[PDB]
Amino acid sequence: FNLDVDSPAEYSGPEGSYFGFAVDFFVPSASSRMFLLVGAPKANTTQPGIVEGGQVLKCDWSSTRRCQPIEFDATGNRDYAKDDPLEFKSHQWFGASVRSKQDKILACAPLYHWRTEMKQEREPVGTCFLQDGTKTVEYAPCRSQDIDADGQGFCQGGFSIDFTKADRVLLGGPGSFYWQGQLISDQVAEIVSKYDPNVYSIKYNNQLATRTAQAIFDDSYLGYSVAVGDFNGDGIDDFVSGVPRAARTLGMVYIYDGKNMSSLYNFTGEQMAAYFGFSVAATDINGDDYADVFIGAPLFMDRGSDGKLQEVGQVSVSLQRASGDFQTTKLNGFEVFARFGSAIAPLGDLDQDGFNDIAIAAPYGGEDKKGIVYIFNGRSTGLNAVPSQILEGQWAARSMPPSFGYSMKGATDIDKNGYPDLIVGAFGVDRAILYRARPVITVNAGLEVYPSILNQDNKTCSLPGTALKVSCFNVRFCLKADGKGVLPRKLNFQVELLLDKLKQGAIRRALFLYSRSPSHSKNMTISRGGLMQCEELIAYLRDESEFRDKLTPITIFMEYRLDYRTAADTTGLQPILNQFTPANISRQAHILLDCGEDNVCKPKLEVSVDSDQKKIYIGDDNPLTLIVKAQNQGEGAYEAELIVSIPLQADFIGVVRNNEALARLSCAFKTENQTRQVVCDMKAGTQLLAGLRFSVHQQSEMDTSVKFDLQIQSSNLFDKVSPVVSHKVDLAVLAAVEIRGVSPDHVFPIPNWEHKENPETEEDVGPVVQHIYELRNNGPSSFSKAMLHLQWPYKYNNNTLLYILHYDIDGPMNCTSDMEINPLRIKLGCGVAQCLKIVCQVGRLDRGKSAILYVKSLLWTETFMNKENQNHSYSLKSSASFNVIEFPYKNLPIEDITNSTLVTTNVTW
Amino acid sequence: NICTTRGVSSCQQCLAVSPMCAWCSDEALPLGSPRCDLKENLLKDNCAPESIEFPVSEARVLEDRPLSDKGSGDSSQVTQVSPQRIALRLRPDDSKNFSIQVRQVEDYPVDIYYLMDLSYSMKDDLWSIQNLGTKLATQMRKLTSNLRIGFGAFVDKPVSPYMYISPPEALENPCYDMKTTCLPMFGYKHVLTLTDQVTRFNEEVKKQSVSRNRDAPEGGFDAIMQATVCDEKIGWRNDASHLLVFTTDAKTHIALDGRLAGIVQPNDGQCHVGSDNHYSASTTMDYPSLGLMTEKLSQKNINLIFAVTENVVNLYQNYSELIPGTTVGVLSMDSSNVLQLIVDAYGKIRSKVELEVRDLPEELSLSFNATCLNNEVIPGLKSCMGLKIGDTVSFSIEAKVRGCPQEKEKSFTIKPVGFKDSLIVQVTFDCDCACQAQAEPNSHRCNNGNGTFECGVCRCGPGWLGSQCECSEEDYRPSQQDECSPREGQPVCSQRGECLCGQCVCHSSDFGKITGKYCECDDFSCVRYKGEMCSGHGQCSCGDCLCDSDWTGYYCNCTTRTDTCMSSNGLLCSGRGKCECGSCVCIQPGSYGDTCEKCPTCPDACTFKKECVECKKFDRGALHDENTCNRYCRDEIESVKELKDTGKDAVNCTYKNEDDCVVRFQYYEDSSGKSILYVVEEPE
Ligand SMILES: CC(C)(C)c1cc(Br)cc([C@@H](CN(C(=O)CN)C(=O)c2cc(O)cc(Nc3ncc(O)cn3)c2)C(=O)O)c1
Repeated sequence: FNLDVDSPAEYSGPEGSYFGFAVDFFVPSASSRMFLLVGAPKANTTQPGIVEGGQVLKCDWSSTRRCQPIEFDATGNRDYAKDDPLEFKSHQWFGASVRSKQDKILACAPLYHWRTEMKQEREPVGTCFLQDGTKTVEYAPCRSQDIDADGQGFCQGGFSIDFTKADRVLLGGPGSFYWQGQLISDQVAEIVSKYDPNVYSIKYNNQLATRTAQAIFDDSYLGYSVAVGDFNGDGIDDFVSGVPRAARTLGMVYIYDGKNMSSLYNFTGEQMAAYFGFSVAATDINGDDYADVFIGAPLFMDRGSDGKLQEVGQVSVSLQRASGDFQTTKLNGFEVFARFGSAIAPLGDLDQDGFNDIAIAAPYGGEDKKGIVYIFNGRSTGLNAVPSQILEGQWAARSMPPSFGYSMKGATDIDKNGYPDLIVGAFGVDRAILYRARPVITVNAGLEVYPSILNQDNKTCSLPGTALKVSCFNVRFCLKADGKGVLPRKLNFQVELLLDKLKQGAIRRALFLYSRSPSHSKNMTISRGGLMQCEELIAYLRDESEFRDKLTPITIFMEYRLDYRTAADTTGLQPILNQFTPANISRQAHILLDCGEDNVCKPKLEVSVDSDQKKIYIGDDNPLTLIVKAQNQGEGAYEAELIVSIPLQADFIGVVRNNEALARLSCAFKTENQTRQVVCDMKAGTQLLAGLRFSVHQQSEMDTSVKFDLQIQSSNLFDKVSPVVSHKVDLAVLAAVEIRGVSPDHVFPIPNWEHKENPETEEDVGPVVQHIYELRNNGPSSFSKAMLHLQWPYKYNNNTLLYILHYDIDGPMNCTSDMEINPLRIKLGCGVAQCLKIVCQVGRLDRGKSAILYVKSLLWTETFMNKENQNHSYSLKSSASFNVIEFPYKNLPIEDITNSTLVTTNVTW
Repeated sequence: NICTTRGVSSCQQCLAVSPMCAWCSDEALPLGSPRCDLKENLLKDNCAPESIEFPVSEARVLEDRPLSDKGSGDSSQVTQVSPQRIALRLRPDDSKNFSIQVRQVEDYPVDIYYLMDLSYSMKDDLWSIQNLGTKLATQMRKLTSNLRIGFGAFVDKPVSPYMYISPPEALENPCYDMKTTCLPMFGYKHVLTLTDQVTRFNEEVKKQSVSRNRDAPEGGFDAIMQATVCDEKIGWRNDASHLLVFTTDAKTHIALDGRLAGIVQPNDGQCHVGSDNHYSASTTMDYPSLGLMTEKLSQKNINLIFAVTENVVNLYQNYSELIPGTTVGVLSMDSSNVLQLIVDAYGKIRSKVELEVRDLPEELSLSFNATCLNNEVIPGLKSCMGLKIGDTVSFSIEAKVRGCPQEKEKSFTIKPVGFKDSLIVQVTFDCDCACQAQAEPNSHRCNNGNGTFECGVCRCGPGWLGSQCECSEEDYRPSQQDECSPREGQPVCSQRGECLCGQCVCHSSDFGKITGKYCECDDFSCVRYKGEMCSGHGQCSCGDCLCDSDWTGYYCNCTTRTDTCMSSNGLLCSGRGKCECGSCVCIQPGSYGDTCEKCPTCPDACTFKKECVECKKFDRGALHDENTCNRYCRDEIESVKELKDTGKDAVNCTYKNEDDCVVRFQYYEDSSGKSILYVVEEPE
């Protein structure tokens, strides 16, 4: 919110040269000057016979801003033999990717070709140039003896690059191994030392590079964008790479180990064709010393109102926890087709609050289609989902869109003011913009009145210039200011005190003693530090004859401002006030309400609380409600306030409405000083009955009940605090578990069936009969373990009623039978017939979870043929039941739940 | 009652406070009675009926025509939506309803544009379509009578990681290395404009030739975009269905995929097909994103069909889930089954309708209640499916406003996706009364002027107050006789304002306006969902967070749309539950899931099939008389005399009917999604 939009720095390059496609800061250690490195991949050069060679330009600062190219390579195509060129530097897109660490610059030409030594061929390996102080070398790890598309021939190395803390370079080539992609990581010292201009395929000893995988991994574009950060706590930066076409184009992000190129983590997107992984950043957003991951999906389509898919883009923010897992949140875009998330730039701490901040671009959004940039601030919980600043493009389009925001680079104080600044690329109009960061000032204000309650007869002081007497008090205005970075030692503040805020043409009641107006404005100087160093003034009341409105409080109001011009510093960078510090502050006073006890009023405040929810469950959609009674049996209380305080985990939904018989209120919800409360809002002997909604769940797991506390605090001097009261609601474990199942219902001989000595197939025996059961937990609580039994007739009168075939289970349960399953290797209850018992044991199931059991059996048709011959019938039936044995809540009470169900099947000839 | 504790101050506030309030402004001034409460009250209390102001919502059809019955060549008489333009009048707090009819006209004109990938693997494919035109004509003759056929081809961008250049003579013939011949790489080329002479298609196919690609994903999205947007070049008819066939063999390129080729300019959606019919910006314009493709397909009313080989179906199917109106099919490796696929796809995208809103103001909100075939109403959703050609469906829509914005007249349209016809709604608001035309500022009718005579009580200026403005800030008389107290003991204006000469006036505020004769109401303390704020899709007055028509709820926190809640079979929540406000909740246990279709304990399907079989076989049962039994029979029914037990997953069932006979039936579904069933002609 502190980026200076009123005076950005402007840099322009040759027309049509894509000046601004790649941006970075150059901070050499050999001088006190810092440059902007701007890539112009289409800039025409003076190299012999080279058309559209590309350039990198050092744009200076604090001078006549002028960009001069760096002469990395002044030669043209080399010759392999007579009339046989080795290289093709035309349209090589040099400068498409630029990075710089310390005094080292790495620029890359992703589209560089070369003539293979094996045969006359033209392949885009891509190359890079590394400038180290005075030396300049060529780095082409993809120019090795792997020649065809199955090797590193089409590597396009240098598409994305990044330095690390340990001076090791990561380079991504999305074309290696049939466009599987590749990460090649090399030490800078080795690259510098192992350079021979006459050697075309150099061998580096300490090269870490991912190797070819199966043909399924093809067309993955591993290395589209790369980032470096630590994710296994070894102290060595690990490698973060985007693979935007992985997992059926769902896009993925690989994190490889930084010392042996082993796979550490994988992130997967949710929507196809979104280029999840188009841009990746690794920085700590919540100051836990654990690097967090930001992944962009600029083409994310999300569902809005009217169920329409809107292309807005998304950013996945993953926070790194010491357990080795990531907590992931999503941040959707704002405008349609703006491609929010195309560029993700860490900034460090933009406002030096303690938590690092980030910037995310929408290169095709804002007014017209000329791109904007959103600045997000980091908090303890992570990223704040509300941008604190919007940077807007200011350049009319041309043959191609300006693409403001297609590139950024932050975390560098180009101004040396103490606040990191930002660069935005506008290669569509061949421009680069430098946004500087202004210092943020935090200001505290203090306003109080000594008596705060005026007995109107206290005419102690005389109004100056006359002998009349008025009732008067004092008002104290105090200011404190401080900030980080380079700020002037003195700031000037304009302060206005309005002695009666709410009334407006109503006649005021309080007046300035040295004046006759309810407004007083003064200019005062504040030191950055020091003390409050504040003053006080005197105000009074007009006599009773002027007005009759005595009930209305007199509201003292304060506004403060500072002259930005005075503190604008030499460069014209004027400061800014903290975003969340309040600029206006108010106090309230009252005239005496004829209490006359001891020149003040003495209230008596009591509260009571109840509810129908005598006992509550462990966890569900809590409908918890409270009925609260508040009584003031004493004298009237000024600014009486009711407070509800709750233990660690709970939430507040709101005040019950549409209830006429129940008094309504405007209760609100606050959380401050690591304490969370509900605060709600009189005359003597006042009775009020209100209702509130709450959501409470158990997360501490040592007590079998939950508590609530109530408090009353008012502005009264003596009866400041009412006695505290507590309320209790018991916790219960209601794990409502049930069983239900079903049999085909009825079964009818088999056509073309003949008798056999022994059956070998399922059709030889007869038709199939299936029984399906399910044990399901529909209660608001979970259960640990349970058992179920299945009672099934098996044989009767030496006749096989049915023949079990096989089991099937779904869920974490293990079953067992009391008799052999499938005694013959095939490829009328239990009260009067031979029985069979199946006992199964099931583990933990939560609310809505269930375990499902499937049984398939064969019907012995010979028994039913004998039945038809003997002229009788079978009343087939079966039963099942369950009983719970354990609940996961050991400290909580345990109850026994047992039930049963019955199934049947009919057979006819 | 309401309209009395609030409003009263002026006619405009009386209109704006609530829809059912009224106002009467007779010059008689019958004081002691309210002028704002209700219409029938103003009828009595000896207030002039001709001075009673009470606008009410009114919607009347402006342009409407009967639905067409057979559109086999009518130039413009073809109609598919019966109301085409209506005028909507809304008092700026209320809502009203109107109906729409949508019909699938028989024998509608069809324009098919066949787009083909032309890689080398497509070569045999190209050989199998050499006679496609005549077969397409003879097959679509029975469906339409205005068939138009166009042809276009694509391989991939002739740019960087696709073909670049080659040091040998492969530039003019890439296939010489394989001792064959082929064309050089081409991005997209328009080949045959939509023509009604079918034989030209065949004549135009024999001269085609494939090109060598580096395998890899193709460039079909550019070809699709250019086919949609190039209106004149391709030759789309406005009053005709538009099927865009897209036949491919391998994977596809996406937007931002051309950055490897050096292309960073986004697709703009315009037409870049020159006189040579070759896509000129192929080497300069990136691939189009699915959002842009969906937008252009909706704008141009093109229905997209993905004819792909099996290898990649599970990809394109998933892609079809991000572009509504797309139909994916199976295509043989020799592409010998493409015609059947196209016939099935055309027959399947004509079977469902779907309404969309265009140019809807942010102020407005709509609620839809659909009525599908068999005269069944399924409120909450706007899309009907399962239709057949010649069928007609209806929808009811009510439109509600939070208030009225600065503009007085606006317009929008309700259009079925894929159709030409639409309904144009012109909405207007009666924000102000009729009496403002006789306003007299500072007239002597108002004491010392100082205000305005607004068809009744004077509106006092600054410093003046009270009825007739007889009191001011120079007098501030405390004698009040208007019961300036909401409750005994309670402050005169609830501490939110002050009583001056009989009436409360509310003092300053920080983050919201204050309304009411007792300063008892505001617009900032409304009840809020999750304690944040009143969600915004509705009114926030007097602590009540009212909601829109499409955002209804106690806290405005769960949409009433029923788009998620239908099951894939074509009915709501699998017929076991109801959509409450966005999630199917089912009333029977042993059921769970998004639509409660996951019920394991539910019985076999033939149990629910038995009543449908009885209905389709014999005339008995109350459900047969009520014809609600037709709802169950979603699958096609055929009468047979032989058991068609041959099938991988064919399901049989038996029924012991009331008679001694036994009913036998079978069913199964196929890959095309059409589920069929057979009933034995005579019961056993
Ligand atoms: C002249 C030209 C340009 C026509 C040419 C020259 C030479 Br010289 C060699 C070729 C081969 C190269 N190739 C070959 O594979 C060799 N036949 C690939 O290029 C290639 C590319 C992918 O981007 C993925 C895959 N593999 C893949 N594809 C799909 C999938 O789902 C998984 N994997 C394979 C060919 O495509 O025919 C072409």
